[PDB]
Amino acid sequence: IPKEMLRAQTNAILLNVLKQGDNYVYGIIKQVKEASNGEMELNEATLYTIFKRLEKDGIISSYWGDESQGGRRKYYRLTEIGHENMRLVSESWSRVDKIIENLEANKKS
Amino acid sequence: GAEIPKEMLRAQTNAILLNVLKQGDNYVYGIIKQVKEASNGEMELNEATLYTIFKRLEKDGIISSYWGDGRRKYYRLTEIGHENMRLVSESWSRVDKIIENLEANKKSEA
Ligand SMILES: [Cu+2]
Repeated sequence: IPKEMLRAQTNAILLNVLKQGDNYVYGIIKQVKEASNGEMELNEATLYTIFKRLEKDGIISSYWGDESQGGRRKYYRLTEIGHENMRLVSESWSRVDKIIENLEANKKS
Repeated sequence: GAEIPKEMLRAQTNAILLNVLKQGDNYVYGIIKQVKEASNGEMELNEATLYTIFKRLEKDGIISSYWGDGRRKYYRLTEIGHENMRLVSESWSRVDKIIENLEANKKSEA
């Protein structure tokens, strides 16, 4: 596997996590670890790079709030633009799946 | 804005092209025609773009090329290419279950 497909898959995952509601970097990593039965351990540095780009693109926004130990935490939200990006990304992967399915079928024929 | 980033599209193009070669050795004009048909005309691949992609995949040992029986130049997935496609498809299925599990845990919390 090359960086690009892993990175593409991570991006798809992060958008689907943020779709569910506001979140923070360490909480996202925890949830993805749990949803992967412990196998996918995303690195916070990867999220920082991704979230920087998405914030610039207008796909996510952020705000500050409290956290439990008494400090301050940056929270992230999928914007309206970001919800459309999420839909297009999901649509695009489904179109790619269909192209390959059709390739395999036109072959058998 | 909201449109699909070019990095993700490049990943989708590579995935399509490697699946075309997994299905059988092929030449550039034939790959373009088959992808055009399989996408019902919505994906017309550019020959120069394929050469960029094929140059890197050959450098990485994922594909190779050879002459057919004007001879056409055929491209083939290498033995390493076939393995890397097995790995790629495995993660694809795993990512989909992870998203399903995230969705499923979301519904439970509600
Ligand atoms: Cu998916």
